Amino acid sequence: GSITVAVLQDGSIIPVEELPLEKAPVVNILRVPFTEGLFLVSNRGRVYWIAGSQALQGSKVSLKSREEKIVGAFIREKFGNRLLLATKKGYVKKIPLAEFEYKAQGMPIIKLTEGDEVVSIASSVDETHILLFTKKGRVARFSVREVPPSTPGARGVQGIKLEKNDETSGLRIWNGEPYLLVITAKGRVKKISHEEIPKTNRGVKGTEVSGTKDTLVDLIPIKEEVELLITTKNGKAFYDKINQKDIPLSTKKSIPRTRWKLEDDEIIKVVIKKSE
Repeated sequence: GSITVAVLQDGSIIPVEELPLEKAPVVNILRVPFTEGLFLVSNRGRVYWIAGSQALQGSKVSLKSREEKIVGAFIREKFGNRLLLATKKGYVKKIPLAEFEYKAQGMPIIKLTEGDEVVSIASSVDETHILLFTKKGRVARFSVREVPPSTPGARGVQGIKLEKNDETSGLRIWNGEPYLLVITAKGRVKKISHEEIPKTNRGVKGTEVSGTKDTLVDLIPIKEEVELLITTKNGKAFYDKINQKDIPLSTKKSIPRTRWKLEDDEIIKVVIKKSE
């Protein structure tokens, strides 16, 4: 069979209908078949995994480091053969799953420079662009081939040159989609053409797109319609369906408008659940 679980930032894995009132924020919600592997990647670049009904009924992975938190989760058998990691300081690494899958709990898969941490992960897709974006709204866009595949001990490569006081927020794969949805932490959104962001080599300063001082939390490619799971600092996890027609076309200069009314709450993760 299968069980649908929430994965939380503290390494908890809990059936979604059994989430308690007091909890760490949600990272993802996944329907996990009992025969498949659920993988968690932390901000320290460490990998954890569980499988089977007993574990899915309730678990908490034993993190290896003080202040470690989970920054992504995926089902192996529903993921690509290469993993991308993005770091706070603007590094990006590409590593085949075969290098680390189903090995010791807590295995490190990226050498992190001083003060750095993994902020996000993605399933790599060949012949696409990486969009690597910052809290203050800069986006570097470059071919996925500029990040060579490597083995666990590698650092990866500099994807974006950060201005002082900025940090990398996340990474997305772009594969032909006409538009991007800019999503800010306070629930504001705008739709822009992908052409607003020129493709360059890696390591550039990037193009300003957010149009606000509010933190840029994601940049969602869209062709006609996406469905998104959105999670927040105060413990929400909600689902929304967005057709590109229902958002006016705005440019990289436009101020994003409120879509989700979240008061003192903030969005921390967006997960693409459907895209057509």
